[PDB]
Formats: sequence, C-alpha cells, structure tokens
Amino acid sequence: QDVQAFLKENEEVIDQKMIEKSLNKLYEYIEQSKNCSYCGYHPKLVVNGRSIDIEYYECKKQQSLMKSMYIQQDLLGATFQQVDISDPSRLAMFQHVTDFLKSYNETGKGKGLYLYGKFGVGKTFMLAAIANELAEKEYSSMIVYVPEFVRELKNSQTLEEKLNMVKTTPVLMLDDIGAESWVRDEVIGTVLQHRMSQQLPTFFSSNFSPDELKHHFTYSQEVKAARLMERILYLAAPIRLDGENRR
Amino acid sequence: QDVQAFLKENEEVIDQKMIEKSLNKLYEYIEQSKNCSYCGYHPKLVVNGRSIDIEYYECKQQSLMKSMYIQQDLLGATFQQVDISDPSRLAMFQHVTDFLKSYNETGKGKGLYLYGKFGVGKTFMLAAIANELAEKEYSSMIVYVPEFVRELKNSLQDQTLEEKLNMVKTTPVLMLDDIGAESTSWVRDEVIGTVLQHRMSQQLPTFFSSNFSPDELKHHFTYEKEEVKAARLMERILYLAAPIRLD
Repeated sequence: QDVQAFLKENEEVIDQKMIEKSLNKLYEYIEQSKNCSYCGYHPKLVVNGRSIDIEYYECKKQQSLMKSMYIQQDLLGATFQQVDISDPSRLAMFQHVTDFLKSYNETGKGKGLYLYGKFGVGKTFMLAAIANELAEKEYSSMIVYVPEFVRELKNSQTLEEKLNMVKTTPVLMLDDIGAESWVRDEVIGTVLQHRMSQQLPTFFSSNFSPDELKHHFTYSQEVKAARLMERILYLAAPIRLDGENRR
Repeated sequence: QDVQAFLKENEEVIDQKMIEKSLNKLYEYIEQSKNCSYCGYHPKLVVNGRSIDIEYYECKQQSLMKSMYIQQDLLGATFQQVDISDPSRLAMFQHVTDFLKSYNETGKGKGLYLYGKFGVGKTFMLAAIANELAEKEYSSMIVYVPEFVRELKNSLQDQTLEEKLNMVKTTPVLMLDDIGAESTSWVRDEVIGTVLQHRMSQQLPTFFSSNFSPDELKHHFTYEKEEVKAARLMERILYLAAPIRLD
C-alpha cells in the first residue's frame, strides 16, 4: 500500500520494472506498521537512479508529531486562527497548506513551500502553520532551524548515521537561508537529491525576493553557482510575505 | 620597590614557584601605574590561596533602568562626556549611530570589540549605549559575566537561575562582559551555549566586550577535544561582533 502511494508520487520517475526491482522495499514499506516506538526514524521509499531505496526520516497530543531540536517550541504559538488573511502574504499562505491538507500522506505527486519578503513579517510563524494541525492527518511534519546546524559540523565517532534521517521522512521544512567554498552544499545543498526518486517535499524560509536567492553561495568569477536554487524553486510554492511588525 | 624588599626578606619562605606562576600578575603590577591621577585607587598585591592577585585600595531613565548583577552607580556616562585624543574612544562615536539606523525592529547585524589593557573602563563606555536606549521605552542592559558563575554553581537544585535569565534573554541590545580570566568550565554548554541560540532562533544583534582578545577568547576556556568545544558555541560570538582596535 505504501508503494502505491509513493509510486503515484514518483510515477513520473518510476517504471513498472523499477517497481519489481524495488519490490522488497515497497513490500517492507507496507506491512501496515504505522511506525516505530521510542525507545526514532521511519522508512520511506526513495528511488535512486534506476533503483528504489529505503531511507529513514526522523519521527496535548499534537505537538508530539511536531518535535524540534536546536530551536524552541514555546514559539509554536503561531497557528491558523489569530494570524489572519492579511497581505499578499496570507492572502496565500494558509491555503497552500490546506489545499494540501486534503492531499496528505505519500501518494500523488508533490511540492513544498518557500517563504520570503521583507522586515517584520514572517518565516517562523508560517512554518508553524503547516505543523500542529498536521498532527491531525496521520502524517507528522517538521520544525528545525537550518542556521542553528551551521556551527557544529565544522567542529564535530560515527557522524555518517545522522544525515540519513533528517532528510527522507514525510516532510522537510528547511528554515531561513540568507546571511553571512561552502559545505552548505553537503549540509543543506544535498538535502534535495534523494527527494527525487523517493519523492520528498522541500519547504523553505528565507531573506530575499524570487530574483535574489541564487547569489549568496561563494564569490570568485557561473556554470555551477545555482545548482541548488533550481532544485530550491521546484519542490515548493513561494509567496509574497509582507505585513505588520509581528517580529 | 617595597615588593622587592619583602620578596628578598622572606624569599626563603616564599620561594620562586608561586612567583613564576603569578609572573603575569607581578609583571602587570609593575608595568601599570603605581600611583593615580587623583593624587582614585592604587594597585596592591594580595595573596589569595595559592595565587597572588591585584586589588585596588582607595588613594527619564532611573526606574526604567534596573540592571542586574551590576549597580546603578555604574550607568551614568554618555558620549559627550568621552574624550578624543586617544585612538580608542572615537571608534565608539562612529559605531553606534550607524546602528541607530540599520535596525528598524529586527536586524541581525554586527557588534563591537573593546579588548586589551586595564584602564579604559569598558563598562563606562558601555554604560552609554545603556544610557540612551532608555529615553525610549526599550533598553541596552548591562549585567556582569563572572556573576553568572558567582551565584550559579551552588544553586543547581533545578531552576533558580535557569529561570531569571529567561527574561534577560528577551531584551534586544543586551551586552556581554568579562569573558576571560574572570569566568570554571561547566557553564559553556548549558548557559553561554544556550545564550546565543534563542535570540538567534529569530536572529538579532548581540554584544561582547571584555578584556581578552578574539584570537585568544576561543582559548582562555579549556580549564584536541577541548579547544574545539571552545570553537562551536563561540562560533556565534566571533560570528556576531566586529573588533575595535586599541592603537
């Protein structure tokens, strides 16, 4: 059953033979089992090339499908109600969460979201609006601070067991990207290339308008400079967030 | 000169070791002003346990201003009280006005670095940003650094001062003090690791001014797998402040 869902998701990529090749994976995927326990990840299918693989994504009863490390969870006061349909921001921000809340779990083809604009508006009050009421639709989601992970993999013995769980689970919400030769392309720039044959969404939040984010990764003299920013313009839907000073 | 006399007087009892250990102190002692321009204090040597220290012997905003771990007799300096024939005091003049401007609620900008000798007064210069961010309804707090280790190791019976720093971390223009030969090593991955995250969980500007330099403040706290733990949490101090140059 899981295979069916994933297939429709990646049916453009997967072939009949791919199904029979990744049979073991898709069959192991099903088995009903909703997940693990504790005492931390869940298996998801992710087609690599011509083969379908199985990657693990990391796992008063709502915020439990909504855990977080490196940031906080007191901030999770950022929900659907008091935050109103206000600007080109929220004239289209809750919709591209709720039109999607009717097509949740892994079946049909998919995207994420992107968050930008200018000062005072929001990038951390709208990634907490595709979250807690998603602890109502059998599939959990994520809230993690991307920039809070960019100061410990320079200074960090098995660290090749950590990055195969925080990228191939049902949801990705890669936070703020726009400040300060970049490992960003191994740390944050290779959080996309398995979300192709495994079909996995990429929501983002940021600092610059849709003609500006392809120029924050290294300077010299490009043929290679915007690899990610094409893959970070497809698996999502970006909108104009600009309202009152709610920061 | 008195020290010389006493040293040789009791050199059979004192020895040399302690002398070589406290070399830095005794050398700094003789190198500085033995007198004072009030003739307000003078330096004198004191034996504290196994180490010899240097003690000094004497020769719109007031109910708004309530700075913790420090007095109100310390916050009473402006910038029009500050002289410019030295090559240090004007740097501050040019610095903060450009930061009266790039921040219109949420800015995530730069900082300032007053580090080196002992005479300038790096809390009277800071008791000026603290001085006139209070004509407004806001702030620029001043709290000492060793006091986060003076009343914060006896009382770890849960909470106590894990819950009075909770609101001293919701003021924007918060300034950090004497990190270096003033603060032992339990604190950095429980306080000054968790000091610069929750403000940067939405991104802001923070400050650091003590006495021990940048390419040295990363090293004064391994009291390698010790220098590197002094190269992650501090990769948010040199990542969030720009140096001032005591020429």
